[PDB]
Amino acid sequence: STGSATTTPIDSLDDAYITPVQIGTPAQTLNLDFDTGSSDLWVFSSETTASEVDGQTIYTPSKSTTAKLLSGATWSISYGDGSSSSGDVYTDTVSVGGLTVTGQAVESAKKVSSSFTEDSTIDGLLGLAFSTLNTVSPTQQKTFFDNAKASLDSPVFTADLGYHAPGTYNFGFIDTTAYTGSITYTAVSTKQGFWEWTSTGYAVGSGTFKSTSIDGIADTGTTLLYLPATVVSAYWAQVSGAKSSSSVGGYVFPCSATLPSFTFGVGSARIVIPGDYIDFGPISTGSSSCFGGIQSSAGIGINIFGDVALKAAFVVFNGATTPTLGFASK
Ligand SMILES: NCc1ccc(C(F)(F)F)cc1
Repeated sequence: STGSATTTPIDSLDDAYITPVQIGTPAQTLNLDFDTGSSDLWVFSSETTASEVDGQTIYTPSKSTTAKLLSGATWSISYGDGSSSSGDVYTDTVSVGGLTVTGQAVESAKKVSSSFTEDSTIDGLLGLAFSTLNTVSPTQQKTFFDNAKASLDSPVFTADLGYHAPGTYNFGFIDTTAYTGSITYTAVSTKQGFWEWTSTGYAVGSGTFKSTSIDGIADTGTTLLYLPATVVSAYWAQVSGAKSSSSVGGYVFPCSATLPSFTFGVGSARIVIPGDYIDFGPISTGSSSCFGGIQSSAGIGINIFGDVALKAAFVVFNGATTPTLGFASK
């Protein structure tokens, strides 16, 4: 079997991407943020604290003939940005673009932090990292991908994110019409539960490529590209007037600038991120200071190949017994 669903940016900056997911019987369609950096499928629901719901579509397990309470199970998660959510768990039928998993753990939110409440477009998250990161206690649960894997034609999913445009998540197959050239595959470490790999280097604009190992994760659930301070300083030093601002929380640059591209290595292959992908617009409405799409990973403890990097490529998340990541230009 296979699945194919369209993913759409939530706003004019590609702050996050939402993909429709059918849950329960009859179907309840929720727009979830597919996140390769976490492993919990959680939704806003009829159990979410009323004051923490602002325009989201909620899952109501009582209206689903296939919903079953996963007795005694709870979940609690905190993300890298400081956001968090927690609640209880149901099992129900979940379909993504025609691909169905029966008995999938659907984590119902009882509480969500302010960032989730304020994002009216995001009805929940669908985790796609390794199931070892799942927060369900006392019985850890599998991701939608882990549960579907044995039914898939190929044990893979692909992310093809758009730049200010819709894109696609495919499960179980590689769409050979969605990329140019060949897909370069690279080794993955599952030791920290992420799609963790090692980039072979970088170039800034038309500069010479620097061969250097950069360990990091392929994370669809992170907006920006977070790399070592040395790399990030080298990039921003090419933009007149750019600087790191502690009051803003990162590198900013004059909105009047035309940004250089950023190239990252995948083995002997190269993925070029166009300069326009690195512009996140004014820091505040009407400001002439713009926020950079390449930021330092210094306070994080891990480099993150977020949407800024992933949307420049067709990306294969290969969940075979030896997991790998594939990158192709498009
Ligand atoms: N990295 C996971 C994640 C996804 C979305 C959000 C936000 F912005 F919607 F709250 C925060 C964190």
